[PDB]
Amino acid sequence: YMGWWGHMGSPPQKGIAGYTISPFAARPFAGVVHAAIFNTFRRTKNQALFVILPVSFFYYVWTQASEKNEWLYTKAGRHELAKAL
Amino acid sequence: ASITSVVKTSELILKSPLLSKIVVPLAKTYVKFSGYRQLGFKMNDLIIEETPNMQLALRRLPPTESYDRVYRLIRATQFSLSHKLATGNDITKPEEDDHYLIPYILDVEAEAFEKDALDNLEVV
Amino acid sequence: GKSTYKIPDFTPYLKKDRNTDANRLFSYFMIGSFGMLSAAGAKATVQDFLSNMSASADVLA
Amino acid sequence: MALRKKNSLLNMANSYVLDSPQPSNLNYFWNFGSLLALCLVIQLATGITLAMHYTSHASLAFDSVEHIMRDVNFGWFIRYAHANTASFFFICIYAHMGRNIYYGSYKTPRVLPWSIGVIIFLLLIITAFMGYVLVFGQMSLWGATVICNLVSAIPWLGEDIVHFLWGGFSVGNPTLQRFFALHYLMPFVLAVFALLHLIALHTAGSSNPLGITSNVDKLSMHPYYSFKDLITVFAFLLMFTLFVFFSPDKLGHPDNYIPANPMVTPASIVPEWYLLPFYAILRAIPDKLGGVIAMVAAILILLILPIVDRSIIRGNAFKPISKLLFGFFICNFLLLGVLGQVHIEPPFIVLGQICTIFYFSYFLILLPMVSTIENIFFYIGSL
Amino acid sequence: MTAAEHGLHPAEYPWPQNGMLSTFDHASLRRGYQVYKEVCAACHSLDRIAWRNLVGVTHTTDEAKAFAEELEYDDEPDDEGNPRKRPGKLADYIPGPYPNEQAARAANQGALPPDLSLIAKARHGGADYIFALLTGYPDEPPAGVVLAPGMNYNPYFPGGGIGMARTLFDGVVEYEDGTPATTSQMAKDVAAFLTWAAEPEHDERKKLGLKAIIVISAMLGLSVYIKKFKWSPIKNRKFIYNPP
Amino acid sequence: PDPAIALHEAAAEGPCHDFKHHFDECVERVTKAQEAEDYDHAEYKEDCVEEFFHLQHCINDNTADKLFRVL
Amino acid sequence: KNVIIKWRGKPIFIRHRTSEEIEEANEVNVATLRDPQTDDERVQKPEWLVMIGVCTHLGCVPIGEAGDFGGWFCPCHGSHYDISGRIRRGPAPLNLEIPEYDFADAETLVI
Amino acid sequence: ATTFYNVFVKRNSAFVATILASAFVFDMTFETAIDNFWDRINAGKQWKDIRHKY
Ligand code: HEC
Ligand code: HEM
Ligand code: HEM
Ligand SMILES: CCCCCCCCCCCCO[C@@H]1O[C@H](CO)[C@@H](O[C@H]2O[C@H](CO)[C@@H](O)[C@H](O)[C@H]2O)[C@H](O)[C@H]1O
Ligand SMILES: CCCCCCCCCCCCO[C@@H]1O[C@H](CO)[C@@H](O[C@H]2O[C@H](CO)[C@@H](O)[C@H](O)[C@H]2O)[C@H](O)[C@H]1O
Ligand code: FES
Repeated sequence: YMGWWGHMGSPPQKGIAGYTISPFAARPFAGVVHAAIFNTFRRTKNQALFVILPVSFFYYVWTQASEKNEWLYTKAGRHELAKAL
Repeated sequence: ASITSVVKTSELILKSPLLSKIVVPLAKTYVKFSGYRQLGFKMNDLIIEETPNMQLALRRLPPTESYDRVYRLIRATQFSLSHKLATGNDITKPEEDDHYLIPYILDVEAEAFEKDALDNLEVV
Repeated sequence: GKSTYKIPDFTPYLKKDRNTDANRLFSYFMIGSFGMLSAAGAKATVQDFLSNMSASADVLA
Repeated sequence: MALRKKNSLLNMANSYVLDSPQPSNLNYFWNFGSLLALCLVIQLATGITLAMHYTSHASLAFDSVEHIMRDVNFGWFIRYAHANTASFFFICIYAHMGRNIYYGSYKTPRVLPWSIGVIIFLLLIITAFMGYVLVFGQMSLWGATVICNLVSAIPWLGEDIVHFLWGGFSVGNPTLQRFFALHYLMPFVLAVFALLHLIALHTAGSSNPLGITSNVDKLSMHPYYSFKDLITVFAFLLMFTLFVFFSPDKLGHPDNYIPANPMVTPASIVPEWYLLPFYAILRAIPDKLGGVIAMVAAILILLILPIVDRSIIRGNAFKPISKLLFGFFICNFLLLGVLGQVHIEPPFIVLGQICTIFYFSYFLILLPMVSTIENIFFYIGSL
Repeated sequence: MTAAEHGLHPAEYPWPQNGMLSTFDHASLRRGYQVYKEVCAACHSLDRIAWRNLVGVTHTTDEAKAFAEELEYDDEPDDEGNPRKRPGKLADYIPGPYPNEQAARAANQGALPPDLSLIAKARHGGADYIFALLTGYPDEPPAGVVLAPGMNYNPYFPGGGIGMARTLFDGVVEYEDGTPATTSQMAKDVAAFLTWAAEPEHDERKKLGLKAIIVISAMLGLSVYIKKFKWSPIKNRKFIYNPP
Repeated sequence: PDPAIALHEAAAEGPCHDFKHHFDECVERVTKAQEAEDYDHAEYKEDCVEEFFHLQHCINDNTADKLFRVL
Repeated sequence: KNVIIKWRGKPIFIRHRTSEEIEEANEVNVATLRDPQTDDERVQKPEWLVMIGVCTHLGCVPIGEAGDFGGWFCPCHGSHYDISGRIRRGPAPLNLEIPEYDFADAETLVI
Repeated sequence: ATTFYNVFVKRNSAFVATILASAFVFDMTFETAIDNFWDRINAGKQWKDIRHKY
């Protein structure tokens, strides 16, 4: 499913003109400040829920479990611990 | 999964009034959040092509559809590497999201599946 | 949108002094600095690392 | 014809590192493969050097590691580099595997590189486990004891196999000397399998973050990905530097600075952090043999992703529900890791069982269901 | 587990060596050696440290040779093959108080005092644990605690009952530099010294780390410039499509 | 004398007073309970380790930096 | 008293059980025991409990005299063994194994 | 700039020679600079600072 240069396995290409300029002719950091602020904000905003929801859920689960475990091994949690074992 | 399967199940749902009433609105939001249209793709451009059946379907595309698909893949690749989204006329509008490939792959698979059945026939 | 002789707009990126020796020299100063720190880092790495094979402190004692 | 293409030896290198046609849109998660190659080279260089100063005999092993720390020139660096790079190796391998799962790298036509990849992961685990025993501190001994006793669960022959592995009736000198020889060997085997999975990949080429063909738009591996790899190499080296020079023992267990004592058992015996999720899975099943099977299955089940993923589309970039499910799967994998090092106490016992069920149900139920439904939403939603 | 079963967690004290760019205070190391020698060494060995190791850290060559030369070590047998002793040399290891574990346990009501050469790495907490333990013996155990015979209450020690009694009291040592030898001062110095014993490369390591950080950071910056430079023709590429 | 003695006393009377009182009350209870007969044949014998830990943790938080400053 | 003899790297617990200890062990109804056994099956001589002092759970060494059945307590995952060294509470499945031991003399046993 | 390019950069042999010579200089000067800075931030603490008492 992959060939090599000159016969890569693309369907025939026609009608596309491609243009670019030399690395020496370009400013490599053109538009960096806009990208760093606005582009990163856009990209992060659009993915934020997919990270926040599972992280926040599993952190909550852990927090509840670790707090209960801590409480069961205090004096106050003696009776509840006895039942739990 | 085969395109045939996907198309048949979808048709069962679209038939049932109840089912369509609840599934079609969900499917439309799913497609909006999917966001492939914001890279100028049509849905069919995303289907896995590294299979004999799909390579045969792609070879049967009319030349113009084939040349346009090549351009959309190259354009989407350039948006991907630049970390940009399409703007203006590069965004695929819902009316441009046509199933150009589905009829070809359904014909390729119809023959492939008939061949499998007929390879297992038993003279009665 | 149709004519291929109308080059797309590259003015946001093009440098005015692109053909000058100063322009090239700057980029080679970056490449050269990088090559220089990589040479100095490799030398330090190799020297410190290979010294493990010289007599250890207990042997020199 | 250029020499790099004409000469058969040069042309092999050329095909992999120079003219190799790559997608033009690989993101930074395609850099973990070269970081894994870097870790492997660091482990070979530091590992062979430690072998020049280490003594595998149980009467001398722990002290030979102290001699490395104290007397050998830069021995502290070589030792800490080797110990911390073992952790970085697992961070990079988890990132590389997570990349592969998110982007559908296991789908046709890349089933073979993925399947050999699963074996590479098993060899890395074995390599790292045997290397940790070589220190012969308390965690070395007691971790070897607990893990090697799991083999006793194999029906009929298990006990015999354990004595055969140990070369005696408990973990001792024979076991340490054999772990040294195998720990030296296993990285060479691992390098061969790493090469095999790349040769297998070369038939399809790299996948890319959009999941589409890149045959329409290829870039040479060099100079583009060579220079992009340098960025993550230097980022990796900065993290390496912070641990090796400023906090060399953050990732370790203090009990491994106590010489192995078969009489006294340490307070808690846990594996190294990177094995903790598998250890939690094992604890979840109460039966010994059940637990061992589950633990092995948790790795071998990766082999069925090519089947249970029913999507007509490769990868998660455009699949919001799959992306949410993947997020929950990854976070659950981290919670299993945490539960691997808590005490066997309420309420962590039950929580570990629920997380284990979620781990397996991802492969067996959720991914097949979600991928089926998303196929239908793409079709109906775009009509 | 109960908090008692874990032991109380020691405070984070501001040690001189805390700090990416900070060495040990060598005057504290020297004072800590003196506490080791006059208090701890009665029960605890320091077997991984040789006399040569003190030199240029805490002592001059001559001071360390003097310490070595005061001791007798086993020599090679004489010509009739009879055992002989010799004076110590810088290459010799600091000798321990007991010939074997059995003798050590017999002298300490069954408890075995560990070797202290790696203790700062072999316990969670390091210097803070050593300082907290040495200074954390309450006059009276909390009401209700039943100590096993030969045990002393110390909340930092897991389970609370440690076989080592309190040993540091104001003025058990007379420091040679005139520092007031309070319990706190002696515990701080000996904890510093033991941390050095566990990780004697510490000072060199952190300086080499500073050089590495600087070089690697500059290389990271330059690698970003170079990558962007080389990739700009790809990032800047534009297309005109005229459908055939 | 040991600077810690003064610093610890000050921290107990001051910022850690609530915990000091909890420990004190615990001790009173336990000692009184030990005084009562058939204590040796009791199921649950209370200690004061927990309260002690809360107090010491508090004293250490208010003292650690101050103590090392005067050594 | 309970001794710990190293034997093939494993600890051997040898307890010189008193009369009343033997009695305490012979009480527990065999019925309610993960691993149902009576002391007579375990010891060949009631005054010599000889066991392989490796916990049957994972393979830590139980601390003797501790427990809740006042025999042996594995600190690792909290499993409690008896005066017979039978498992009573915690994750451990089996009673502490008995090595093959023979009393050559009445004052010496071989293991 | 043209002169500098022509002498040190145009020929790769000259460029590599310049890079290696600079690496040699950097290595020696950086060593000395770090040593002095390290000694200033850790003043009074190192053996070299207390050695004179003994
Ligand atoms: C005369 C006996 C004796 C003296 C003096 C003594 N120790 Fe100990 N020490 C012990 C014994 C016995 C133990 C073992 C206690 C136990 O495990 O129950 C011990 C344990 C320790 C431990 C380890 C506790 C643990 O976490 O396992 C440290 C650290 C320690 N001593 C440091 C010192 C320092 C520092 C000094 C003096 C400046 C010192 N000791 C003086 C007898 C002594
Ligand atoms: C994938 C490659 C490797 C991995 C993941 C790996 C992992 C490890 C680990 C985790 C340790 C324990 C480290 C410690 O805490 O001190 C170790 C020790 C060791 N490894 Fe490796 N290792 C690898 C390759 C090698 C190789 C190729 C050698 C060649 C002999 C080797 C020789 C050693 C030696 C001698 C030790 C013991 C000395 C010590 O602990 O530092 N390793 N290894
Ligand atoms: C020593 C460990 C490994 C090394 C050195 C290594 C190296 C690489 C490299 C260099 C690539 C090509 C570049 C990239 O995509 O990052 C790659 C691709 C791949 N690796 Fe690995 N790898 C290792 C372990 C693994 C493991 C454990 C798996 C799977 C469980 C795996 C599965 C893959 C797959 C499927 C690809 C193709 C991904 C794609 O480009 O779409 N590898 N590997
Ligand atoms: C193909 C490569 C050519 C051969 C490679 C050469 C191998 C060995 C070269 C020298 C190794 C030892 O060379 C020696 O290195 C160490 C650093 O590691 C230096 O030592 C210097 O730094 C170290 C720590 O970085 C300090 O402990 C030391 O006090 C200081 O003098 C010596 O100044 C140098 O004399
Ligand atoms: C990764 C480190 C660099 C060392 C190289 C890795 C060693 C593995 C190489 C041996 C495996 C054989 O590798 C195989 O070689 C040939 C030529 O070399 C490649 O062949 C490819 O390139 C050549 C020209 O470059 C074309 O003739 C051919 O059409 C194309 O398929 C295969 O795609 C590759 O799979
Ligand atoms: S190992 Fe004995 S209780 Fe788990």
